[PDB]
Amino acid sequence: TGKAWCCTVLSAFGVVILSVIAHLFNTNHESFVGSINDPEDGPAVAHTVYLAALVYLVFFVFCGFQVYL
Amino acid sequence: MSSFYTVVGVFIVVSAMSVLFWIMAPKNNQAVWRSTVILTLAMMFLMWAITFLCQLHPLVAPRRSDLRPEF
Amino acid sequence: SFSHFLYYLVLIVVIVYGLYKLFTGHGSDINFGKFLLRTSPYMWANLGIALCVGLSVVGAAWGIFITGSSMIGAGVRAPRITTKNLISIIFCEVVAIYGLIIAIVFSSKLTVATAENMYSKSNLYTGYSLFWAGITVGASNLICGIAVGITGATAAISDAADSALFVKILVIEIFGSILGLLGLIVGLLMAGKASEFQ
Amino acid sequence: EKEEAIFRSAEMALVQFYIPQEISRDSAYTLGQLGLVQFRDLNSKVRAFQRTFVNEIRRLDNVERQYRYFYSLLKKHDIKLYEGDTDKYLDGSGELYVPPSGSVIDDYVRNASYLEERLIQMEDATDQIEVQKNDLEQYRFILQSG
Amino acid sequence: LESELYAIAKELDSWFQDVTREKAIFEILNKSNYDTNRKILIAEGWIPRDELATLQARLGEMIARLGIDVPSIIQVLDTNHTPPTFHRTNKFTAGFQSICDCYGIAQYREINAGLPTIVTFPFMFAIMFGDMGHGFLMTLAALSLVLNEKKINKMKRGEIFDMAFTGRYIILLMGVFSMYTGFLYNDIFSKTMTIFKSGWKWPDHWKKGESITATSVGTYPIGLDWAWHGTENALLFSNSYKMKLSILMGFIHMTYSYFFSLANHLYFNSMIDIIGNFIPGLLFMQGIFGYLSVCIVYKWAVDWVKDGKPAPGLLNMLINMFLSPGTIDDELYPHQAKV
Repeated sequence: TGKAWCCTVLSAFGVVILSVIAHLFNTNHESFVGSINDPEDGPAVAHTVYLAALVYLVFFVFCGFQVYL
Repeated sequence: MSSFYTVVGVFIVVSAMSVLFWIMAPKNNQAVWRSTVILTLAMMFLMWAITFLCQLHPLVAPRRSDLRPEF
Repeated sequence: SFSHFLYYLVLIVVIVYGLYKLFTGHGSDINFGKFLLRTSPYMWANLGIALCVGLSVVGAAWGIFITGSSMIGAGVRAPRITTKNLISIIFCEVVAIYGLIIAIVFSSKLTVATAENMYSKSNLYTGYSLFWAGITVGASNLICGIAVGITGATAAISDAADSALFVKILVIEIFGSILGLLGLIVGLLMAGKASEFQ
Repeated sequence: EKEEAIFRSAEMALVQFYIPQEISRDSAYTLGQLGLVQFRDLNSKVRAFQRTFVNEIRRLDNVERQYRYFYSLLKKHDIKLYEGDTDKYLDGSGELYVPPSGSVIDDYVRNASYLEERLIQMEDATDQIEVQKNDLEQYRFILQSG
Repeated sequence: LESELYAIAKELDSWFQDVTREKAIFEILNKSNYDTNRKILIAEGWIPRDELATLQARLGEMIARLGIDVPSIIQVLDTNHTPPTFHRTNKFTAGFQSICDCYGIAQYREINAGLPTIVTFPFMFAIMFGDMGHGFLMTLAALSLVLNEKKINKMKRGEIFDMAFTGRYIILLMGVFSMYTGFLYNDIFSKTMTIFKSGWKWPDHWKKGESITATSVGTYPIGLDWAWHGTENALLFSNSYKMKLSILMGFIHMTYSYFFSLANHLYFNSMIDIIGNFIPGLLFMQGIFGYLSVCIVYKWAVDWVKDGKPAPGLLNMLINMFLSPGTIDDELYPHQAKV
């Protein structure tokens, strides 16, 4: 029902937005670590964003079985 | 090659496709196709030319004191 | 009342303060001259540019809810009038366009001036003229925006009774819009001579 | 051919129908089946309260009034109006419909009148004793906790 | 009562409508003239000219079912009344035609303003909305309602949800064109795109907290060059850009809407308004804002730095030409005061 579509679509794009974000701190993209206020260490961040992105893949598959039934 | 002639180079290519589609459009809901496309290409073109002319000979340049010396 | 009790008291402090500095031999210390020579001439000009468009736009929007709120009333039994009585909404708006033009004319004159030639003759005149040009054009159009709205609701009614009454009343509402045009003129003759800041 | 009529309106003139009295009804249904015509009221110059076929229509709206009261009785009681799934079997499309005969329709106005009187009787009987239900059903409630 | 009511309820819905027709038929027969001495019923009505032949062919089949075969029951004349207005509409054009109708019913055989409204409306939404990230989301909720439209048609709906389904094709375009703009504005979730080379360039060396300024190399082909993001003086460029965009985009939308006047007077053959109404307004505003729109483009294709001349201002150029005509402060082109 509607209570699962919320966490489904949210977790769906959440995986797709966070995965691209992690790939950019790793590669040291200018817009994300080029300035001084931005964090200095890239891969110290991408290791944190993979993990958080998995958490949304948990709720995408978990509530993905519930809407199926 | 970056100059005002480049805009003119695309004004002709687009003002030619606009004529071939006047011809080749299907009869079924023909004014729907005919006016939709031609009217769309111009407003996609005008927003490209205006976005392009404002970069040729600018009067102010970007300035900042934020980058890292490694760049 | 309380808010009316203050107005009697502000008068009294100014009179005690006006005498204590006088019977002691200090009357020249309250010198409005230095308050006009030393204050920055940019303050007087950026008020006449905001009050002109400020007090004018209050005029237009005032006359619109006096006009529209009655047109909508008569148009519950006679809804044909919404397109014929629209004119009175135009004469309420145009005074705003009179103000928006002056603010752009006077914004041309705001320039940067040196520190030595700041408080000179040609720069104090400019500020003092751009100020009382903004008050005149912003107060005239503030009132034209109210005498047109009032006059615009009587025609919005009489049109609903019998249509023959409408055109006979615009001769009043057209003589109401002249007033907003006369300040627009006089506001410029002030600032026709004033030259931008050096 | 076919005019598109999206850049301008559709060009169209008005057309008269010298309709017979025998088939005054039967020809007019067909336009309603077709659904492409708008009529102009020449009879508006005459007053609205006195017109030709008022004896007919005045009879029918009273008959159509009563059907809404049949539906109302369904509302109060625990019943649902068993409805049709689609509207494709009432000749709403280009396919035609032969109009009913007068005997089909004279039965309807008849069926509207004698039917309800049975239903007005049965509901009065229920209401005559249902008001007796609540007046006593309350009388015991104060006694239970007496 | 209930077994009877159950019995009547199953029958009711069928012959509910069958009487509603039978009274409506006589409502439209009142409006005809019913002559008493002669059995003639005179009813006149409008019919689209494309379907004269369907009506002619269809009527003939009824009278064969009857055996009467009257000599004629059809004839057309021209009169001076006001005929009504009918535009043909499919699923796509209808949600855009429901908008222009609410303001006013169009005169007989004039321009429908519903065709240009298909594209100008959602494209102006893109100028404001203007972001690839948000515009992508609008498309999907319009890419869902559209595909499943056959399921959604049958089932019941609320009221907030009907308007979405009625305008499912309006929302599709607003999400598409919002992705083409944001690629030129170069915005996605407040971030930028770094595909092509930047025609700008930085120095070879600097230090922390030390201010720097760029050097131009070439031009950025498609959009706003990605070197502006994070910069100090960015808004001094976009503000002085997006203004001059909307002026030109307002000068074009209006005049295009204004030549529809010409293509109507040429239809009804009213030539006085061409010389009375059309042309004087053409010469008024084109001679003011057409002069304002053309000068803005000339100022951009002129390297005022190389020539050594100062770039003139356009507000003082538009003002002094009314107040102090024949005078200039900074020149734009030869014989400016002459024009």
